[PDB]
Amino acid sequence: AKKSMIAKNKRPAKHSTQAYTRCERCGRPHSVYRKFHLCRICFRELAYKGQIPGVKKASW
Amino acid sequence: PRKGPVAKRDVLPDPIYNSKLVTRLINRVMVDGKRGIAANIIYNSFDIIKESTGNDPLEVFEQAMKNVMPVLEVKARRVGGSNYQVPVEVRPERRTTLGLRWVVNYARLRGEHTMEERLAKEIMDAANNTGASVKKREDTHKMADANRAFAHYR
Amino acid sequence: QVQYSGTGRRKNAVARVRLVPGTGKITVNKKDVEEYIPHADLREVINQPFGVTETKGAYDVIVNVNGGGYAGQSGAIRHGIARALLQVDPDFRSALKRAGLLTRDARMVERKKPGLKKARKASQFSKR
Amino acid sequence: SLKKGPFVDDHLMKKVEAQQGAEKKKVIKTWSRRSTIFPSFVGFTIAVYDGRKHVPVYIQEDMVGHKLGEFAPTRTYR
Amino acid sequence: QKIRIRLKAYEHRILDQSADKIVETAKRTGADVSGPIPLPTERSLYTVIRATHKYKDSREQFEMRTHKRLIDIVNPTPKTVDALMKLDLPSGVNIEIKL
Amino acid sequence: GQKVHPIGMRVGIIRDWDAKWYAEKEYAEFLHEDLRIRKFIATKLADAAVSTIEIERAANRVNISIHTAKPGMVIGKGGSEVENLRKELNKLTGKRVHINIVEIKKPDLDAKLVGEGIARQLENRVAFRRAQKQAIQRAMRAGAKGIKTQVSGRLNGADIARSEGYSEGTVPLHTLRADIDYAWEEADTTYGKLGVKVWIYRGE
RNA sequence: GAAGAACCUUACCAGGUCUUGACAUCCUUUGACCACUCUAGAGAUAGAGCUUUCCCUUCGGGGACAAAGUGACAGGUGGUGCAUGGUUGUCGUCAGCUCGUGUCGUGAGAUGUUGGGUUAAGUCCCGCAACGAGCGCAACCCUUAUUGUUAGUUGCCAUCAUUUAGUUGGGCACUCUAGCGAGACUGCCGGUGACAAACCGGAGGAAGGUGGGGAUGACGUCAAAUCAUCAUGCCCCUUAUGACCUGGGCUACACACGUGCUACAAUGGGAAGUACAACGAGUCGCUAGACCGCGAGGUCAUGCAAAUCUCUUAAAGCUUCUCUCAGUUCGGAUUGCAGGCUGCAACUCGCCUGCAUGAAGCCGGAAUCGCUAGUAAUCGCGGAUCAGCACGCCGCGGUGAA
Ligand SMILES: [Zn+2]
Repeated sequence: AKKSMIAKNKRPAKHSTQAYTRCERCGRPHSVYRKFHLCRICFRELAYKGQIPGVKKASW
Repeated sequence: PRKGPVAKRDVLPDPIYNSKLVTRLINRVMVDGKRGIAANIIYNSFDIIKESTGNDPLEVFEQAMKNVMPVLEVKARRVGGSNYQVPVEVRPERRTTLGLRWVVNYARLRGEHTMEERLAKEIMDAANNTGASVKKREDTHKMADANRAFAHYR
Repeated sequence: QVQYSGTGRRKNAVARVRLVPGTGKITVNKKDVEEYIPHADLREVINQPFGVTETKGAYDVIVNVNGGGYAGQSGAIRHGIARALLQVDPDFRSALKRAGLLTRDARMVERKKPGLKKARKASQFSKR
Repeated sequence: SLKKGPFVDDHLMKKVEAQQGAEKKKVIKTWSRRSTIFPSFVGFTIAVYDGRKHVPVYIQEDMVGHKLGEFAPTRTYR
Repeated sequence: QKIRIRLKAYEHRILDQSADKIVETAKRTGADVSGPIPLPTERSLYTVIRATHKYKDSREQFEMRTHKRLIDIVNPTPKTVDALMKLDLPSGVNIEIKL
Repeated sequence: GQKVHPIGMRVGIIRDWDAKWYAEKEYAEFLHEDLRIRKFIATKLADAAVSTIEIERAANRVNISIHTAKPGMVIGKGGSEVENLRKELNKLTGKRVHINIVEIKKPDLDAKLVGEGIARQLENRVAFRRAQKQAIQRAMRAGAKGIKTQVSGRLNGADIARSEGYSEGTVPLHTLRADIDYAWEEADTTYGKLGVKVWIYRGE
């Protein structure tokens, strides 16, 4: 029930408090980094492949 | 714990009396890391010591140690599924720790309005066979030797 | 004239000790001895290297301390002074190594672990 | 706290107006959620909508401060 | 004087190799370049839980790291401006010049 | 499941990323544009089957480059397909893309190509044990220090899933002076879906 | 799962509704649409209005585009984790798990991997028909603990002057910033031990016995969890279990259980004056200063795309008075009134301020939980998602135990 909703979220909103955040390549409503427009776990998958610049592992 | 004996952490002496015993006395008053308040009310306790029947500011603490410090305690050393606790001589550092516990950790119960009359006069009282911590040791020795016969062979 | 150097560090607090032949005091951040160092009794704490080297004075002390909490930045004053007393005379380094007051406390706040309440405190877990 | 006055929608006003000199009508079908009451709205008879039912209620002059949301209890605890 | 540039990248080796190249080309036609002043190197963290449905009691994190260098130039020639506009590469660092 | 993508362990230490950017205030636009860039080689991968694409970036230019083992279909007949791919990529980009072709050597010692080939034998109903063994031998014939292999799912068109794989040579997995590779690829003949994994090791 | 439920969020309801469709690909007719004002309404929509639009012209045409026809088709957050891939818990950072060659056994197989010592460990020495190797363990990685070189602004002030003021003249001296480097390996000595591994002390040093932490999770177990991130074998729905909109609900409460916050006051409450951190964030974002307000705050405005400007002068801290043991100047829930802020809109259902109110609660049975040192205990601060909303989560720092 989301292929209509992803196209719903590409439209200009009816008013200001409707343009929420979801992921781009998937459609998750929860836990999306707005700096990256990715969810928690597609970010995790692309983080290992060296396909996101910046990000490394973090030990200190 | 399981493998061998552990180290025991000797401490630093005072900034005034140069005492490790009074330092340990401060550290069994200290709650939530507030050391300066407990240290300052213990110096206030020494000031109450010095005025009312001022004899020696530290000998009164050593006589408070005199009338409290144990020599005996039972310990549940069963062997084959029994209840034969043995009155056993105590380690000397645990002995002094039980003494500090019976002095300070019983002094919550005086209930007087001035906040260190339960401290200063309380350790004044323990110098000369008064204070209920002496009779704590008395009843501790009396419940000791209750199995003097059938436990001292182990 | 000549001045005597020294530095001391503890508990994420750093100090720059500037020892001068004086009368025996300390000025910290252009203030007095116990205006910026509050009610704490930490005088013979700081004067404990003086009790093993040049008892008790008479050298005034300049220092500009910053960072950390008050007791940690107080304890770092001890080590720039002892480093300075090593700078003056070699004949006290035995008297310092018997007394310590030279080894930096490397022990500071411990890293947490993502998954607990604290650095080692675990949450309550009901068995039944 | 609505410091710049009351709030009543303008697509609430458009059912009837000519009941000012005559005896009022009975049908007021609405949504009855957002709009508060201010004294020009006294003594009507409104079918207050509670998500399922435009429940009829008429107005007293001291049922006057709160919105139209007191009289749409959407819990059904019986 | 009328020039100071900035360096921001991710890898300090690429930073100081390109910084040594531009210091080598700095007093070529000019003079009196200031060296590679370091900068406190801002850092971020994140938090991603190691599951897809549950299990928040085990997590995972990453980091952003932004290394920053700084090279100042005092009393320059006019000839180094057209020289430095002929200097364009590498591409891993982005310069930030003023006048 | 507990293990880690090993290229996500060694990155930053003994290799780098595949996007050498440094971008503020236009970062996610280029991220979800590079996401579109990676998808477009599905036209390649049926025939050209490249392994990695390194994407560097100038001020206003796009400067990409690929690695592959098959230089035939990617260079076209006379480079005419190359400019067509530049045009079709620029139609999605609008920006000056300047593509490049770099040929890999000792091509059997990849990660993605070997797993893609054994998934190709799985997509023609060829038996999994013999294909894995001849694959790890022909990778050992290339000259290496070790290959690990594992396949899972409903094996060989059967019922409830098993998972089994074979290995030879040495493979220090838990060590950081490693320089190893890794690749995962799906597989399906018609039944369900399968998966292959593949490993090499050649010293630091 | 939920690292942010007023509408949206949504899949759950009452209603208003629609159909090659809310979304994808081709065909022709055609080619480019739109966008915006007025009326109806709760909205989807309906009826008008300005007109739409060629980016090759070799009169020959499709690329940016709509509408119509049906044709292909689309769509399912519907089922099956016991048909799946991928991913993750748990034993558990437990110390195991195997191979080649040579031997033993008629044979399945065994020995190596057993015994003595020692260790955090299949870590190492000695005897042993076994000799060697691999995946694990350890090492290489990150941070913290000293110091050399290099480079000195937006950093610091020692050699002097100034100014509220390291400000401005000046220096890179100290500090700091972070690149390249050195440094801790039983390294030396003494005892114990079969002289062997190893154990116990000493000197040196910043740390001496893997210095302190982190990342790193073998063979395998539990048909453990997941079609509701994703992909998907098979089965079912299709003028509808698919789609658009309004309003409601997941925030109920006769009850029982788990997890956290605040108290039952004198190491304390209330009033006054008075100091020292660390991490990180900032363009439609943080706010300097000023004026006014009991306040939540309101207005004019200055710096800031950053070691410079702001968040931001931290709380426990320290000194004086206070209260005098009470259900109390403890406690701070509940309830009327008055407000402030973002939101189109705080009734269902945001946060905060002020006035009036002031309940339980004086350390909690049976039982049960966490923790061996910068730890436990207490105290503040920052960030994610975010118009708005945190006693939750992630991270830092102060005081500092038995
Ligand atoms: Zn995603």
